Amino acid sequence: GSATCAVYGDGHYLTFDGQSYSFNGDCEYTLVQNHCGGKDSTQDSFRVVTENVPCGTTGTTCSKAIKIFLGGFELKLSHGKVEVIGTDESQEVPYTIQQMGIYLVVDTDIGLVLLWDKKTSIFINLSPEFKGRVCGLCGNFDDIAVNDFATRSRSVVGDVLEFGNSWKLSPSCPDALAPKDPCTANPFRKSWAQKQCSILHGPTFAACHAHVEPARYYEACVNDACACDSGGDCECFCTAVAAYAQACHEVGLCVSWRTPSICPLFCDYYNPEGQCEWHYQPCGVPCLRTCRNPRGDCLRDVRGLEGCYPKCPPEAPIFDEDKMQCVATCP
Amino acid sequence: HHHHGSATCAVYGDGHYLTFDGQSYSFNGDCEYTLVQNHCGGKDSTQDSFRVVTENVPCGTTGTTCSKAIKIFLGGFELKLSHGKVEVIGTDESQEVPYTIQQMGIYLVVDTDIGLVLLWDKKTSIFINLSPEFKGRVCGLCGNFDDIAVNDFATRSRSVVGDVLEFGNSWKLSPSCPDALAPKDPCTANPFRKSWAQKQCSILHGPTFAACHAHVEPARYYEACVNDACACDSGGDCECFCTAVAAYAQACHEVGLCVSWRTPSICPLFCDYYNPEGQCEWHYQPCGVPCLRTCRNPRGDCLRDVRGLEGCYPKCPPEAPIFDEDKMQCVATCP
Amino acid sequence: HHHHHGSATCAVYGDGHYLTFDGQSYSFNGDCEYTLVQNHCGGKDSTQDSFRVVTENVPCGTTGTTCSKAIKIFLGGFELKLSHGKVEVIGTDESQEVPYTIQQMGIYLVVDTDIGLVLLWDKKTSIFINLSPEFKGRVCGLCGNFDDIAVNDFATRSRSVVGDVLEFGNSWKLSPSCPDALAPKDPCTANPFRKSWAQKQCSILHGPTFAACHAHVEPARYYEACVNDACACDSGGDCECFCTAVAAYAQACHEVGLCVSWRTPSICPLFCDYYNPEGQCEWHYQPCGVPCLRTCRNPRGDCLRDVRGLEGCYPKCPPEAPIFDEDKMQCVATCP
Amino acid sequence: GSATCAVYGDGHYLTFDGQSYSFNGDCEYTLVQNHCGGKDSTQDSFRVVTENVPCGTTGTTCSKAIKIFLGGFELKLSHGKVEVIGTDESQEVPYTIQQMGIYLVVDTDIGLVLLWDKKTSIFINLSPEFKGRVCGLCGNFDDIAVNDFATRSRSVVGDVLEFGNSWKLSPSCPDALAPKDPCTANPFRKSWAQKQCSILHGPTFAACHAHVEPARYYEACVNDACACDSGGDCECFCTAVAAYAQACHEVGLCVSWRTPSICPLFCDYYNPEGQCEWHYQPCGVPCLRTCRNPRGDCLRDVRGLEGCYPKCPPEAPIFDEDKMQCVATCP
Ligand SMILES: [Ca+2]
Ligand SMILES: [Ca+2]
Ligand SMILES: [Ca+2]
Ligand SMILES: [Ca+2]
Repeated sequence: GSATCAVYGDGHYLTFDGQSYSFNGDCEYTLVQNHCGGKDSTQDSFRVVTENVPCGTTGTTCSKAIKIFLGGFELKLSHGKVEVIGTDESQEVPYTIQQMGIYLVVDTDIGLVLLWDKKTSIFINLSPEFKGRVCGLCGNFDDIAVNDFATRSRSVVGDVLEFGNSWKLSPSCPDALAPKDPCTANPFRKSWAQKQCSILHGPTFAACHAHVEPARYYEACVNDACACDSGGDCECFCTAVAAYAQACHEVGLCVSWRTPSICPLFCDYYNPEGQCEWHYQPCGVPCLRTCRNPRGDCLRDVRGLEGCYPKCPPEAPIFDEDKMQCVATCP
Repeated sequence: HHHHGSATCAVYGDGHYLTFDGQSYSFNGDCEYTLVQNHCGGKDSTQDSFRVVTENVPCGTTGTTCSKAIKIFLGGFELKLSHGKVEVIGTDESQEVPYTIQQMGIYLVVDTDIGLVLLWDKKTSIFINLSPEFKGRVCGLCGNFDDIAVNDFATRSRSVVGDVLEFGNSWKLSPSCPDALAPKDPCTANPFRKSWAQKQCSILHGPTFAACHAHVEPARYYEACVNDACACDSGGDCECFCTAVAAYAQACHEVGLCVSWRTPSICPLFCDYYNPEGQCEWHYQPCGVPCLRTCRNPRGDCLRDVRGLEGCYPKCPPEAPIFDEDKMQCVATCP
Repeated sequence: HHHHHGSATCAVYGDGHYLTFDGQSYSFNGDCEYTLVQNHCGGKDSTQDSFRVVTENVPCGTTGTTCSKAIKIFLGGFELKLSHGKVEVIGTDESQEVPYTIQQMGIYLVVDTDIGLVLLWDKKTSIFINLSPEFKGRVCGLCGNFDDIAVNDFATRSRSVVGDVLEFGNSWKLSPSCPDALAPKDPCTANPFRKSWAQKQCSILHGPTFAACHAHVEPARYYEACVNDACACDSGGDCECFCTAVAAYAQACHEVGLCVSWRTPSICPLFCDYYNPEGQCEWHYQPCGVPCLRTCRNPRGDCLRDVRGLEGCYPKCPPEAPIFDEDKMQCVATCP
Repeated sequence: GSATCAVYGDGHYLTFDGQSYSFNGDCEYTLVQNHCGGKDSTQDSFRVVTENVPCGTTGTTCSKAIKIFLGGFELKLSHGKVEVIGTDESQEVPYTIQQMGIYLVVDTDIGLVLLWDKKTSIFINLSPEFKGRVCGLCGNFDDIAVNDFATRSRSVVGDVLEFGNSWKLSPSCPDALAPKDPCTANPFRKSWAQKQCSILHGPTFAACHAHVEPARYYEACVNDACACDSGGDCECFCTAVAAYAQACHEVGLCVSWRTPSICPLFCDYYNPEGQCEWHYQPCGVPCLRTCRNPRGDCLRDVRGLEGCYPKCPPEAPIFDEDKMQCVATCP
């Protein structure tokens, strides 16, 4: 059905076709190109652009900002803040911004939806219609995995570094280079990294191990924890584990991996004084009664979510999107 | 506000000590060091042994150690605190238990019957709250408890020594263990972490602790936060920062002022995890619940002695209000 | 706000008995005003805020003795006058926060000041003064100079020691126009017929119930005080005279730490059940005096208990609603 | 209906037929004698005599101990206790002693009821069966007020002193003399006496002022307060006020006046710790089931028994006449 491309952590990319690799560079790159070859007709113009900056001793880079071109609308994402720098006289809002759980989801009627975590991880979900007519970091969107290493031109080069360098926004940004092992660079952190990422091999994800392999995710976790010594290693570990959790939720499984000791949430903070209406749902609550989407409306899309959700009481059951409360009716 | 007649020794982070009389200093050394002793030798004025010892261990590549295991020997009993669990190594023939273990909030409250109550968070920090009864009878790393700060460096030799390192090594336990040295500058050792350290520790200068800024200074605590963040380069810097800020938070709450600082962005708490399915009995309390009806406290009795028991507590409904001291639930009654 | 645990006690009760902070005791009387406690000691200003207390003493019988009728407090421009169990506020500027916190406690109208001084009033010629140690060696007046020595008292307003109690009182009197005082005849000699009744009433001091305090506080001086105050007081209400005389010794015993339950339905009774809500029994006599309560002014967790020994009727809140609603006379579960 | 005499304070009297006066003298006086002529009259003889010992330096006598004789049964009463001396194993003990309220009450099957407050005050209740048959200081019960002051040998004189001296018992006791003014003797106490006894004119007795005049009771209060100079004027003041309250409650009016300011009680003292079963009942408790008092015995004994009362909780509702507790059932 709908495809999925994942970008997270220290240059970890998952193509639409399932291919994975690593690539880091202090430059802007296009995760997906709509008008591959400038086919402006019979299609809606859109783009997804990521901004990377080095975030460690080894020089590896991580995503910091997300800029999306969308039919004459340009949106800027940075530290959980959505910004608009592009609009059109049509006055219609093609995109909808929602805060479902920890994720900040933007959906457009054209069939595209981005599951952008507020910190550093971005997920792309595309309708099957755009199969075979998009290209870029996320792949060419067909059933064949090998051909996805195609440059900005139609030429196919097997070098991961060459493929990454080809899709740079401007020649001004420097060419990327193959990174050394952060674990080798900082062997002292290796033991702590292994102990932290051992949860991926723990009993918590044993159920998901059947449908999704943890090996690549395990080495990604340990490498990221070895790196990002400049601060917030807990953030790196949390992002890696959250990426694995979202991958598990892709197939439909649901695991409550979060504990008060590791990567905990603060659902009680959003809770109103005295009144309790918030809980953490590992699977996510689909089709909750909001102002825009009351119980009359519903959508089984964006499968796979987690975080704090408002347990609306039966009285005043419709959630207030802009007031963060449960109300009987909405404006 | 201004207070007199109570004291509490504070040890947290990497060698950050706060004596009973208010002295603050840094220290290091992979050894065991006595914390407090009342007998001050063979002289026992109808008291108990009352000896608290702490074992250190280097954490990080900068040669800076942090507290990992804490043993409290009292009346022959030996209780070891490590890996977040209370362990008892020796039980005396006196069937009367001289200590009570309660998980009040995040802290692992250890309260004794002789007016001594401990405060362990299972993570490289400890607060030794002491009754004013033992005033002037305290020999150890937490000062003389004579309400004088300068003489707290009398060392085990009982001669005042200017060097904090000499003081600590005099109070050291194992002769075979190596002597301490001057700690290296952490931020100088790891320059790249300085910006992140400042960004994290800026919370102390932020508006959240505006009320505490008037009463308790944040400068030393901010310096400790920056130092620990710079030094914690062997993983788990988030825990270092959380403990550093929590020390100042508890110090502010000790004077009586209530301050809420935890946010989902910084040092979050996940007490909804303990919440039974569809109950929401637990909630967040900055000052903590002063007292509640537990299995071990079925009466509405309230000690109300220690201050600022941070964490999340269960707001039991009026039906079945007495809490379960063992099964973590709001039950109708206890055995 | 926060007050230190250390304290010193000065007491005055009945027909003009006094108890200095140092421990010195002396009998005195006079129809004048007297600065019991002086902060600046004659205009010598310091960093600490200036405060001063004074009492109005009127004749209280036909033997010439005087008992403290009205208590006047001066601190930071604020003037508090106490009379007939009420509190008169005269000096008050709203540009500054009120420094005192009046709060009824047992049979005492506890008025607390943020400086470090708390005052206890019995509404019947009885005053208890508690002072923070930070004022040691700085205060002066009838309550003493607050040092370890006791015989070095009788420090006149002229910063001189005269030794004679009468001359000390005359020099530390306030009103210049008011006449000189003098030790009068023995009231028991004046009214010998009441001597037997006085002995019968005050025998409780030598009674078995005070044997525990006998080893800590010598009742002999208190016995003489009780006998003398039972004598005179001929203008009516001798029961109040005897009750406050006994209560002085009881409070002195409570200051040591010992607890005595001396009140019986026959001698100095208290009508605790009067304050009890209809069909409910929460008020109960507490000889010790409960150190702290759960109120709106004092929240559930707050238990500031610097002062001890406040005997009186006290509401024992039910466990379901342990928080007491002061000024509402009920126990609840929350405060606004 | 049933007659009622009363004696209280310094020789203040109120006959059954409403005559009110004052008297004094340190001598035994026959309050009530069942035989006017002293003959058998085909009826057992009951005789009640008190001793008005001097009370106060001013020279006014007041009752201290009260002696009661009937059929060889003597119950010396003093110091708040019953001291039975005279008794007869024949027939059956014709008296039961109870302590309802503050009052100590002894009742006889013949219809004569005595109320004692243990402090210089006595109240008599007599059935109408004895009307026109009794003689004593309390006056002959014949519904006539003028025919009172009946001296011995059935003679009437206008001198209260001579009437009392005729009814005197001790041959050698001194003759009574006209009382002086205690307030004139002690003008200093007069201000306090007036201020304290002004409670009678206060609003708390407004509901009873119309039914019974307070002027005589106020005069008695002020005179006794002036007279009381040996220590304990509170006692005589409380006795006067309680006498007026009992006179009011005899009519049926229900008045509550006890407050910690004036004449306080100590009901809590009887209450055991954690057992607040005792309470103050100014109006009296008509129905009780204390031990000998049968369970569910909601009948009437006397009206106006003001005092602390042990309100029994519903469980174990039988109060203990000797233990001061609520038991299930006394033997
Ligand atoms: Ca492909
Ligand atoms: Ca010291
Ligand atoms: Ca002195
Ligand atoms: Ca008649």
